[PDB]
Formats: sequence, C-alpha cells, structure tokens
Amino acid sequence: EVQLQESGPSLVKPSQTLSLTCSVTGDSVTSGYWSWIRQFPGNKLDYMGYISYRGSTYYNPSLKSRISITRDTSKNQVYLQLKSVSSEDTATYYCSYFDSDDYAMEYWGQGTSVTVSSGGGGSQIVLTQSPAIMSASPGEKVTLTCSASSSVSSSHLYWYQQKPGSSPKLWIYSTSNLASGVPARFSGSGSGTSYSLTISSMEAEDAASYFCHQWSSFPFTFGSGTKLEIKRA
Ligand SMILES: CN[C@@H](C)Cc1ccccc1
Repeated sequence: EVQLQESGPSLVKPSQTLSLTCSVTGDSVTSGYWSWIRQFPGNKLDYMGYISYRGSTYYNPSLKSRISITRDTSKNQVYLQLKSVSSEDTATYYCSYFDSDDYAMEYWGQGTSVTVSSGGGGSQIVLTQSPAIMSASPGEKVTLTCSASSSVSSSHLYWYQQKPGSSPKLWIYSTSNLASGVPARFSGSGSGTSYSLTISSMEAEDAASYFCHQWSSFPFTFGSGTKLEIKRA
C-alpha cells in the first residue's frame, strides 16, 4: 500500500552537499512520518530525522546544523540534504514511513548507497547487543538480547531482521508483538533496560542480522546488532 524508493549520487566529494530523493507511491496517507535512516559500513544504523504529515521536522542533534528534510507533496517526494559531508557520511541511505496510529507496521525503501570521496549537543540511549555474532544449529532454541543504557518504554522497543542486500524489516513491535510476515516461532520479552528475542526452534531461513531499536526517547536509536548464522558446512 506504500512503496518508497531512494535516489541520488552514489559518490560525493568532501565538503560537498549530499542530496537524496525519496519517491513515495501507493495508497493515500492521512498522517504519519517520513524518516531518513542510514546504515554505515559495519551495519550500524543511524536515525537522521523525519518530516511529518504536517511538515513538522525532527533532526538528530548530531546532524542538526548540516541536515534538512523537506517535502514536495505535489510530486509525492521527500528530500534529504546533508551539508559539509566527510568520509564519516559514507553509508546506505533509507527513507521509511511510519504511522503512529499503527505501531505494527513500518515501510522501508530499497536504500541507496553513498560514499564520500557536530553543532548540536544532546543525549541518547545506547542499545547494546551481545554477542555481535552467533552461530546455532537448526532446531536449537535461540535467544538474542538487547540492553539499553537507560530505561525505555516496552511499547517503544522494536526488533528488525535484515539479510544481505536487503533493507531492515520490522520483526517485533512493542517488545513482544510479531509483525506481519514473521513466523510464530519467534517471540520477544523484556522491560526497563533488558529485552530479548527468542526463536523456539532455529530454522535455516532465520540466519540473518537482528537489530533492536528504541523510539521511546529522542533521538531514536538502534543496537549494534547480532548476526545469527547457522552451523554445519
Ligand atoms: C519504529 N521506528 C520509528 C523510527 C518510527 C517513527 C518515526 C517518526 C516518529 C515516531 C516514530
């Protein structure tokens, strides 16, 4: 019902300005937010900011002065402008749509890679995921954990699954609710600063990366992730 597609240069010189476009297609919308999220090499996800249905914007303090998110409703597009880029801005950029009236769904674009040839100040909740890599035999009960540096509302603790060459997919919302498309063998639990995702019985198709995410406090943050691999070569 809602598809997003990012576009723009794949290479930019330092000090130059980065400009990306997100073309939105699908059914009409009566609310919601369009966010820009980037993933650095190593797979760390970074929440950049958003522009709402009413043009209200929020920018991650670490980008505040360099970023601008705008909209051109007549042509159903959202834009991202990041000034004075450096090698630290090399990453895959994704635009995403979310309707706070419906926590169970989130849509992500295909993402577009950008390689480069802190006025703000604030605070953020750090999400730790250990171990970073994990191997399990099919049939094993698997448990992945996520520890927040500060408390977060369980209603705002989400989990995403990502496989190489694909954008993150909403997996669990509000700590223990499975998203559409997720096998019931998955479950989640937790509260305060301690959360977990469990697979009753590891299946081959479950090998992928899993990231926890919190949008209880601004700026929203993502965990470093846990790469789950299967055993037996
Ligand atoms: C669940 N993922 C959040 C980034 C969706 C969102 C976007 C904008 C405002 C609030 C919430």
